[PDB]
Amino acid sequence: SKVCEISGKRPIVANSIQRRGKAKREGGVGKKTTGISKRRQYPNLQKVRVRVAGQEITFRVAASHIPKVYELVERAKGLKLEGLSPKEIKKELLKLL
Amino acid sequence: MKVILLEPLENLGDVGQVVDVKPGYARNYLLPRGLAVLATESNLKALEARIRAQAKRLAERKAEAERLKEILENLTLTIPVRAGETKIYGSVTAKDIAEALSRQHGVTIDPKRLALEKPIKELGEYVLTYKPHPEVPIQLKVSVVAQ
RNA sequence: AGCCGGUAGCGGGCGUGGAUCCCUGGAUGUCCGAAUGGGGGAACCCGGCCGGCGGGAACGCCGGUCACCGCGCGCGCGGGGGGAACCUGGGGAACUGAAACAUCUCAGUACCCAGAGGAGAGGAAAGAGAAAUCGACUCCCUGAGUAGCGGCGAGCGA
RNA sequence: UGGUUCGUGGAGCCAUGGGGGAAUCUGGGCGGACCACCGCCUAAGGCUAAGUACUCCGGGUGACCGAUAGCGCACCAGUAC
RNA sequence: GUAGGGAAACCGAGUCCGAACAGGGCGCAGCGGCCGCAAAGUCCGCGGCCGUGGACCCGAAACCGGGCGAGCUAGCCCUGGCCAGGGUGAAGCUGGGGUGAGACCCAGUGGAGGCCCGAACCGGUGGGGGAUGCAAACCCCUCGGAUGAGCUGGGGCUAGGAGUGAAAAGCUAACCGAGCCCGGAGAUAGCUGGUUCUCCCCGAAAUGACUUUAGGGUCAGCCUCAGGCG
RNA sequence: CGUAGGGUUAGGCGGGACCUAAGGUGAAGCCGAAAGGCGUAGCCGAAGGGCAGCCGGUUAAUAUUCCGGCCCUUCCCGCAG
RNA sequence: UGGUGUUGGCUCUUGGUCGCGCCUGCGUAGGAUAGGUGGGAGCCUGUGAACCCCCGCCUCCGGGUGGGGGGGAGGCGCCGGUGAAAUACCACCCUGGCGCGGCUGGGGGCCUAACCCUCGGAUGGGGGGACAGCGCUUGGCGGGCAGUUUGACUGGGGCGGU
RNA sequence: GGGCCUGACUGCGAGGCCUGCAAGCCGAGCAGGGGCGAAAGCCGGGCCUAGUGAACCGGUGGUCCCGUGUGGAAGGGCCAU
Ligand SMILES: [Mg+2]
Ligand SMILES: [Mg+2]
Ligand SMILES: [Mg+2]
Ligand SMILES: [Mg+2]
Ligand SMILES: [Mg+2]
Ligand SMILES: [Mg+2]
Ligand SMILES: [Mg+2]
Ligand SMILES: [Mg+2]
Ligand SMILES: [Mg+2]
Ligand SMILES: [Mg+2]
Ligand SMILES: [Mg+2]
Ligand SMILES: [Mg+2]
Ligand SMILES: [Mg+2]
Ligand SMILES: [Mg+2]
Ligand SMILES: [Mg+2]
Ligand SMILES: [Mg+2]
Ligand SMILES: [Mg+2]
Ligand SMILES: [Mg+2]
Ligand SMILES: [Mg+2]
Ligand SMILES: [Mg+2]
Ligand SMILES: [Mg+2]
Ligand SMILES: [Mg+2]
Ligand SMILES: [Mg+2]
Ligand SMILES: [Mg+2]
Ligand SMILES: [Mg+2]
Ligand SMILES: [Mg+2]
Ligand SMILES: [Mg+2]
Ligand SMILES: [Mg+2]
Ligand SMILES: [Mg+2]
Ligand SMILES: [Mg+2]
Ligand SMILES: [Mg+2]
Ligand SMILES: [Mg+2]
Ligand SMILES: [Mg+2]
Ligand SMILES: [Mg+2]
Ligand SMILES: [Mg+2]
Ligand SMILES: [Mg+2]
Ligand SMILES: [Mg+2]
Ligand SMILES: [Mg+2]
Ligand SMILES: [Mg+2]
Ligand SMILES: [Mg+2]
Ligand SMILES: [Mg+2]
Ligand SMILES: [Mg+2]
Ligand SMILES: [Mg+2]
Ligand SMILES: [Mg+2]
Ligand SMILES: [Mg+2]
Ligand SMILES: [Mg+2]
Ligand SMILES: [Mg+2]
Ligand SMILES: [Mg+2]
Ligand SMILES: [Mg+2]
Ligand SMILES: [Mg+2]
Ligand SMILES: [Mg+2]
Ligand SMILES: [Mg+2]
Ligand SMILES: [Mg+2]
Ligand SMILES: [Mg+2]
Ligand SMILES: [Mg+2]
Ligand SMILES: [Mg+2]
Ligand SMILES: [Mg+2]
Ligand SMILES: [Mg+2]
Ligand SMILES: [Mg+2]
Ligand SMILES: [Mg+2]
Ligand SMILES: [Mg+2]
Ligand SMILES: [Mg+2]
Ligand SMILES: [Mg+2]
Ligand SMILES: [Mg+2]
Ligand SMILES: [Mg+2]
Ligand SMILES: [Mg+2]
Ligand SMILES: [Mg+2]
Ligand SMILES: [Mg+2]
Ligand SMILES: [Mg+2]
Ligand SMILES: [Mg+2]
Ligand SMILES: [Mg+2]
Ligand SMILES: [Mg+2]
Ligand SMILES: [Mg+2]
Ligand SMILES: [Mg+2]
Ligand SMILES: [Mg+2]
Ligand SMILES: [Mg+2]
Ligand SMILES: [Mg+2]
Ligand SMILES: [Mg+2]
Ligand SMILES: [Mg+2]
Ligand SMILES: [Mg+2]
Ligand SMILES: [Mg+2]
Ligand SMILES: [Mg+2]
Ligand SMILES: [Mg+2]
Ligand SMILES: [Mg+2]
Ligand SMILES: [Mg+2]
Ligand SMILES: [Mg+2]
Ligand SMILES: [Mg+2]
Ligand SMILES: [Mg+2]
Ligand SMILES: [Mg+2]
Ligand SMILES: [Mg+2]
Ligand SMILES: [Mg+2]
Ligand SMILES: [Mg+2]
Ligand SMILES: [Mg+2]
Ligand SMILES: [Mg+2]
Ligand SMILES: [Mg+2]
Ligand SMILES: [Mg+2]
Ligand SMILES: [Mg+2]
Ligand SMILES: [Mg+2]
Ligand SMILES: [Mg+2]
Ligand SMILES: [Mg+2]
Ligand SMILES: [Mg+2]
Ligand SMILES: [Mg+2]
Ligand SMILES: [Mg+2]
Ligand SMILES: [Mg+2]
Ligand SMILES: [Mg+2]
Ligand SMILES: [Mg+2]
Ligand SMILES: [Mg+2]
Ligand SMILES: [Mg+2]
Ligand SMILES: [Mg+2]
Ligand SMILES: [Mg+2]
Ligand SMILES: [Mg+2]
Ligand SMILES: [Mg+2]
Ligand SMILES: [Mg+2]
Ligand SMILES: [Mg+2]
Ligand SMILES: [Mg+2]
Ligand SMILES: [Mg+2]
Ligand SMILES: [Mg+2]
Ligand SMILES: [Mg+2]
Ligand SMILES: [Mg+2]
Ligand SMILES: [Mg+2]
Ligand SMILES: [Mg+2]
Ligand SMILES: [Mg+2]
Ligand SMILES: [Mg+2]
Ligand SMILES: [Mg+2]
Ligand SMILES: [Mg+2]
Ligand SMILES: [Mg+2]
Ligand SMILES: [Mg+2]
Ligand SMILES: [Mg+2]
Ligand SMILES: [Mg+2]
Ligand SMILES: [Mg+2]
Ligand SMILES: [Mg+2]
Ligand SMILES: [Mg+2]
Ligand SMILES: [Mg+2]
Ligand SMILES: [Mg+2]
Ligand SMILES: [Mg+2]
Ligand SMILES: [Mg+2]
Ligand SMILES: [Mg+2]
Ligand SMILES: [Mg+2]
Ligand SMILES: [Mg+2]
Ligand SMILES: [Mg+2]
Ligand SMILES: [Mg+2]
Ligand SMILES: [Mg+2]
Ligand SMILES: [Mg+2]
Ligand SMILES: [Mg+2]
Ligand SMILES: [Mg+2]
Ligand SMILES: [Mg+2]
Ligand SMILES: [Mg+2]
Ligand SMILES: [Mg+2]
Ligand SMILES: [Mg+2]
Ligand SMILES: [Mg+2]
Ligand SMILES: [Mg+2]
Ligand SMILES: [Mg+2]
Ligand SMILES: [Mg+2]
Ligand SMILES: [Mg+2]
Ligand SMILES: [Mg+2]
Ligand SMILES: [Mg+2]
Ligand SMILES: [Mg+2]
Ligand SMILES: [Mg+2]
Ligand SMILES: [Mg+2]
Ligand SMILES: [Mg+2]
Ligand SMILES: [Mg+2]
Ligand SMILES: [Mg+2]
Ligand SMILES: [Mg+2]
Ligand SMILES: [Mg+2]
Ligand SMILES: [Mg+2]
Ligand SMILES: [Mg+2]
Ligand SMILES: [Mg+2]
Ligand SMILES: [Mg+2]
Ligand SMILES: [Mg+2]
Ligand SMILES: [Mg+2]
Ligand SMILES: [Mg+2]
Ligand SMILES: [Mg+2]
Ligand SMILES: [Mg+2]
Ligand SMILES: [Mg+2]
Ligand SMILES: [Mg+2]
Ligand SMILES: [Mg+2]
Ligand SMILES: [Mg+2]
Ligand SMILES: [Mg+2]
Ligand SMILES: [Mg+2]
Ligand SMILES: [Mg+2]
Ligand SMILES: [Mg+2]
Ligand SMILES: [Mg+2]
Ligand SMILES: [Mg+2]
Ligand SMILES: [Mg+2]
Ligand SMILES: [Mg+2]
Ligand SMILES: [Mg+2]
Ligand SMILES: [Mg+2]
Ligand SMILES: [Mg+2]
Ligand SMILES: [Mg+2]
Ligand SMILES: [Mg+2]
Ligand SMILES: [Mg+2]
Ligand SMILES: [Mg+2]
Ligand SMILES: [Mg+2]
Ligand SMILES: [Mg+2]
Ligand SMILES: [Mg+2]
Ligand SMILES: [Mg+2]
Ligand SMILES: [Mg+2]
Ligand SMILES: [Mg+2]
Ligand SMILES: [Mg+2]
Ligand SMILES: [Mg+2]
Ligand SMILES: [Mg+2]
Ligand SMILES: [Mg+2]
Ligand SMILES: [Mg+2]
Ligand SMILES: [Mg+2]
Ligand SMILES: [Mg+2]
Ligand SMILES: [Mg+2]
Ligand SMILES: [Mg+2]
Ligand SMILES: [Mg+2]
Ligand SMILES: [Mg+2]
Repeated sequence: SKVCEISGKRPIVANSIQRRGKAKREGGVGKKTTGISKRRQYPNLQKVRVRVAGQEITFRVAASHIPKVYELVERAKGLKLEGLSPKEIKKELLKLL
Repeated sequence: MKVILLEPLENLGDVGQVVDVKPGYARNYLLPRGLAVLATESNLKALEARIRAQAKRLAERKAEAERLKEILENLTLTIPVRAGETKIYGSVTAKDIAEALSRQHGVTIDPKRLALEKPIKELGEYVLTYKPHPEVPIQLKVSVVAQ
């Protein structure tokens, strides 16, 4: 439940629409809405842990952007990263986005 | 998911070969154990360049040999040794043939590379193989003579 | 050419060597407040380091400096908080109307939040939509209560 | 799912939470399901004055009020209480 | 506005239904002497009434949003404090007795307990008084508990469809079957109330039909004005 | 009550420059559309812990505070062991 | 609660499926067990015939096919019998079935490395483990909660009646 | 009671009954194509007055009217139910 560190995907609000009845396209009289109420749709967030520069960095990321973390690791080889803290590494990585 | 193997691997494939695995396998095993890498464009380029570079240095050697077949195979190495009738007092070693080959003819060679089991102990005409590269075996005809 | 605020009086002064007064700039600006050395029941309390004062080491006072976060190579730059309406964005009701009520309405309104600024938003076509056409966006008039949408109801409305 | 006049409708368009997942102009999106034809346009980076809104503030003007009016307050009022 | 008719294609003083040149629906057609005059229509003003707005004014009980409250009260948490005096006399222990050893009995000692009586303290039983009070819950007499599930100071935490509740829908700041403040907000009120100078003319209804209608409406009836007819 | 003038004196009393309790806050860290909610350490937080003053005299009005008598605490410096 | 993401390795067993190897097909009739439709007038043999015996395998009870050994230079065809179609030999493809394989769907076992727990120690150990959790979606249960509805006439209203 | 039959019509419809509306009712006559009758003529269900339900939404048959740049298509209109 929250924000993709990579895509920025964030919880959104959606309606949940409840319907009863037979569709017109199937010869029915039509659909009637028996309810509309708000709900949230969350990103499929998951944890991704990666060693980069001998440190363990972890990302909270939508499943859709799981490959985007590894691509960031690749692009990180060109960086003086050794000896920085994991907060600092993650910043350099994110900055590559 | 396509990866490039970094090692030979039991019923998967051979080093440098590109195979297709389930992303879980790549992400959570192969990559973290250094056993493979993502088949990205940016490192497919690199594999291409490694295949390139190896094949440069292979055929470059298979010329340095082949061209050394040209300098030998067109000469006879004549070695005078003190000997009576047909049996030599001392002997002609590989280390000798090599030291001989530089002094006349010019070519410098590695004794150890030459295929001579026991030091030659009789006068005569000998045909001796060099092997400066497997697949490129050379004929060094050596005439060992008296005086 | 008077003046020492409303404000007279006591008691004293100032102004043609130009006062009071008005405008601009500067100086001073206790403490609290974002409040930022630390603490705290705002306006109180308690410290570290450098410098000074006193007889001054204890004690006290005076000047300077010390929060946190971001960005850039300890140091630089920036942020923080406020503002009547206006503005964008993130969230977002109900009464009520439907002469009952649930879809629908009220309304993306009230309100909470974040952010901006003297405006904000939008903006230079992966547009429009039938013209062989136009030519970013914004804003006004009109198109039009049209086209449509609608328990095809109440109404809504390009 | 939301946005649009569009409430599931023949429902396209714009947007996007989930899954799948391309291509580089012989590419792609669009003209209201879909198909063909004929056209229009170039997505997935950013900025951009002015014409627009408001009125704490200053000024001008009222077929505006005149102390029960007009701002809650003409007065030491967001006060006394 | 100058053309209508048709769901439409479409035709047009016509058009639609129809086989119809039938029948029908809905449509089409100034005065005077070329001049004036009036007129379709349309624009502006004025007035009546209608629609949308809070729409004649005042009035709910309620509903929703955002805040403010546990200095009252309820529970819990931390830390302290208080409980005169008197009475009853558990276990145990010691000794005596008993027995094979025991159980057990007796005495003394002992000092237990949501034990007893009763102040402080905490209550609030019955009665009387008070009743524009001394008091928006008091006073007098009486009465319950009073080492306990006791009482109490200070410091804290939990709140609105929420808390808290030895439970009474109790209490959450003197009215709680859903707190208070401000806001939506001028909610809505088919109900009740109120609606302000003068003169002149006319002058009703309380029925019918239908109505989640019946003390509310729509149409008709009945009143009134303007124009026309006669 | 109106007007005016005077009146509250501390190293030892109480609180602070000491400690921690509930709770609160909160490096690290965790969570949540925003606002924000949590959170071992630490910090704050007392009517609990800790810490050195008793008797008398004096003023219209203060007194363990002024005075008098007898006692005491910490801190700085020094000397000696 | 199904599907799907996060979500992986190995194995066994079943099911679908292609890609091969295959074997396989029994009406009157016709020698004999004739799957189709072509190519077909020849094919086979020291890459040892006619036939004698032992094993598998289907078995319409007559065989078919698959192996082993002698024998080791023979056998079927076109014709003709013949039936809708007829014979050796080569294909394109079916009925059913088998063993390798691809690819999968379901179950079972195991693994570890995602993910979860845990360990004075932590680029690690231990435990669970691709489950659980968590995202999207499916259907269900659901006064725990929410918004509401719950007619009129009526010798008051309800009950009855309408 | 019997014979032949399907007028238990299609296109309309002068004029009325009733009546707040909307409904309900009766209907001569002309045209098309019929039935019965020699003909006059009768027949647009039933001696009559009850046997019923507006709109909205939708189904089916027909029509070929609209078809979102164009041809179709989706979907609708219209007649019948
Ligand atoms: Mg749903
Ligand atoms: Mg449908
Ligand atoms: Mg249909
Ligand atoms: Mg609907
Ligand atoms: Mg992971
Ligand atoms: Mg996705
Ligand atoms: Mg994906
Ligand atoms: Mg003065
Ligand atoms: Mg004087
Ligand atoms: Mg003077
Ligand atoms: Mg001057
Ligand atoms: Mg100044
Ligand atoms: Mg000062
Ligand atoms: Mg300050
Ligand atoms: Mg401070
Ligand atoms: Mg602070
Ligand atoms: Mg300082
Ligand atoms: Mg100093
Ligand atoms: Mg001095
Ligand atoms: Mg000093
Ligand atoms: Mg200072
Ligand atoms: Mg800010
Ligand atoms: Mg600002
Ligand atoms: Mg918004
Ligand atoms: Mg936001
Ligand atoms: Mg929103
Ligand atoms: Mg809400
Ligand atoms: Mg509502
Ligand atoms: Mg309202
Ligand atoms: Mg209305
Ligand atoms: Mg209503
Ligand atoms: Mg109503
Ligand atoms: Mg109601
Ligand atoms: Mg409603
Ligand atoms: Mg309204
Ligand atoms: Mg709306
Ligand atoms: Mg908003
Ligand atoms: Mg507003
Ligand atoms: Mg701001
Ligand atoms: Mg401007
Ligand atoms: Mg601008
Ligand atoms: Mg801008
Ligand atoms: Mg551009
Ligand atoms: Mg118009
Ligand atoms: Mg709307
Ligand atoms: Mg979609
Ligand atoms: Mg919508
Ligand atoms: Mg529709
Ligand atoms: Mg749509
Ligand atoms: Mg998406
Ligand atoms: Mg193209
Ligand atoms: Mg293309
Ligand atoms: Mg597109
Ligand atoms: Mg599209
Ligand atoms: Mg399209
Ligand atoms: Mg287009
Ligand atoms: Mg275009
Ligand atoms: Mg912009
Ligand atoms: Mg400009
Ligand atoms: Mg502008
Ligand atoms: Mg202006
Ligand atoms: Mg002004
Ligand atoms: Mg005046
Ligand atoms: Mg007055
Ligand atoms: Mg006033
Ligand atoms: Mg007056
Ligand atoms: Mg004012
Ligand atoms: Mg006033
Ligand atoms: Mg006043
Ligand atoms: Mg005042
Ligand atoms: Mg006509
Ligand atoms: Mg005129
Ligand atoms: Mg006119
Ligand atoms: Mg009217
Ligand atoms: Mg209004
Ligand atoms: Mg009004
Ligand atoms: Mg009105
Ligand atoms: Mg009201
Ligand atoms: Mg109330
Ligand atoms: Mg309610
Ligand atoms: Mg409610
Ligand atoms: Mg509220
Ligand atoms: Mg609230
Ligand atoms: Mg309390
Ligand atoms: Mg209390
Ligand atoms: Mg205690
Ligand atoms: Mg007691
Ligand atoms: Mg006692
Ligand atoms: Mg006692
Ligand atoms: Mg004892
Ligand atoms: Mg005894
Ligand atoms: Mg005893
Ligand atoms: Mg005793
Ligand atoms: Mg006792
Ligand atoms: Mg007792
Ligand atoms: Mg007692
Ligand atoms: Mg007493
Ligand atoms: Mg006492
Ligand atoms: Mg009390
Ligand atoms: Mg009580
Ligand atoms: Mg009593
Ligand atoms: Mg009594
Ligand atoms: Mg009483
Ligand atoms: Mg009484
Ligand atoms: Mg009484
Ligand atoms: Mg009373
Ligand atoms: Mg009493
Ligand atoms: Mg008593
Ligand atoms: Mg008593
Ligand atoms: Mg008693
Ligand atoms: Mg008791
Ligand atoms: Mg007692
Ligand atoms: Mg007692
Ligand atoms: Mg008791
Ligand atoms: Mg107790
Ligand atoms: Mg206590
Ligand atoms: Mg207490
Ligand atoms: Mg307290
Ligand atoms: Mg307390
Ligand atoms: Mg609590
Ligand atoms: Mg609370
Ligand atoms: Mg609160
Ligand atoms: Mg409430
Ligand atoms: Mg509750
Ligand atoms: Mg209780
Ligand atoms: Mg209150
Ligand atoms: Mg209260
Ligand atoms: Mg109360
Ligand atoms: Mg009460
Ligand atoms: Mg309530
Ligand atoms: Mg409520
Ligand atoms: Mg407010
Ligand atoms: Mg409102
Ligand atoms: Mg209102
Ligand atoms: Mg109401
Ligand atoms: Mg009412
Ligand atoms: Mg009035
Ligand atoms: Mg009269
Ligand atoms: Mg009546
Ligand atoms: Mg009616
Ligand atoms: Mg009725
Ligand atoms: Mg009704
Ligand atoms: Mg009524
Ligand atoms: Mg009327
Ligand atoms: Mg009359
Ligand atoms: Mg009239
Ligand atoms: Mg008249
Ligand atoms: Mg006095
Ligand atoms: Mg002293
Ligand atoms: Mg100090
Ligand atoms: Mg402290
Ligand atoms: Mg502390
Ligand atoms: Mg906190
Ligand atoms: Mg804590
Ligand atoms: Mg401290
Ligand atoms: Mg203390
Ligand atoms: Mg103490
Ligand atoms: Mg102290
Ligand atoms: Mg002390
Ligand atoms: Mg003492
Ligand atoms: Mg005194
Ligand atoms: Mg004094
Ligand atoms: Mg003294
Ligand atoms: Mg010393
Ligand atoms: Mg589910
Ligand atoms: Mg799964
Ligand atoms: Mg296992
Ligand atoms: Mg394991
Ligand atoms: Mg593990
Ligand atoms: Mg296990
Ligand atoms: Mg799972
Ligand atoms: Mg998760
Ligand atoms: Mg699904
Ligand atoms: Mg569901
Ligand atoms: Mg309920
Ligand atoms: Mg239910
Ligand atoms: Mg409830
Ligand atoms: Mg409602
Ligand atoms: Mg109902
Ligand atoms: Mg009802
Ligand atoms: Mg009734
Ligand atoms: Mg009755
Ligand atoms: Mg009645
Ligand atoms: Mg009656
Ligand atoms: Mg009666
Ligand atoms: Mg009566
Ligand atoms: Mg009844
Ligand atoms: Mg006939
Ligand atoms: Mg008629
Ligand atoms: Mg009628
Ligand atoms: Mg006839
Ligand atoms: Mg006829
Ligand atoms: Mg005839
Ligand atoms: Mg007739
Ligand atoms: Mg009959
Ligand atoms: Mg009948
Ligand atoms: Mg009828
Ligand atoms: Mg309806
Ligand atoms: Mg209806
Ligand atoms: Mg329909
Ligand atoms: Mg078209
Ligand atoms: Mg057409
Ligand atoms: Mg189109
Ligand atoms: Mg075509
Ligand atoms: Mg066409
Ligand atoms: Mg067709
Ligand atoms: Mg059609
Ligand atoms: Mg049709
Ligand atoms: Mg019809």
